[PDB]
Amino acid sequence: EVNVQMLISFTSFNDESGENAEKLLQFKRWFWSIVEKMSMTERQDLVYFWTSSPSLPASEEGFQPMPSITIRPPDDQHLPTANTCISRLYVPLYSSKQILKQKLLLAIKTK
Amino acid sequence: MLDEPLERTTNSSHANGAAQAPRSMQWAVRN
Repeated sequence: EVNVQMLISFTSFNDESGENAEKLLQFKRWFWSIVEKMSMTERQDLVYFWTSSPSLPASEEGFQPMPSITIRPPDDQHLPTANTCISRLYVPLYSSKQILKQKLLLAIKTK
Repeated sequence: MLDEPLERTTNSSHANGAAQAPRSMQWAVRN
C-alpha cells in the first residue's frame, strides 16, 4: 500500500502562485488531510497519477527523480496535471476546498 | 492538534542514527 507518513517523508513543495506563507502552511495542511482522507483504491490512483507507479518504493534510494508539487496560479476550472518523467504534480491553488477535493478526485479517477 | 513535520527533511546531522532505531525500541535511544 501507500502510507501518508511515507509520502510525507520524501515529498517537497514548490510555489508558482505566489501566495503568502501563512496561507500556504494551512494549504499544505489541507492537502495532507485530503491525502489522508481516502481509501486504498483512491490513494493507489493518486500515486499512479503522480509517479506512474501503483506502489511507492520502500526506500528513498531508487527514486530517479524526487517527487515534488508545483502550485500553479489559481484556476477552479482546470484539473491538476502531472509529469511522470520527473514525477512532479502540477496542481492549481484552490482557495475553495470542496472544489479542491472534487477536482483531485476527478483527476485521479481517470486511468 | 498532533502537529507533525510536513517536509522531506527535519534535520541534516542532528540525532545521528537514533532516528533509524525501530519504533519498538525508540525508548532506548536518545538524541
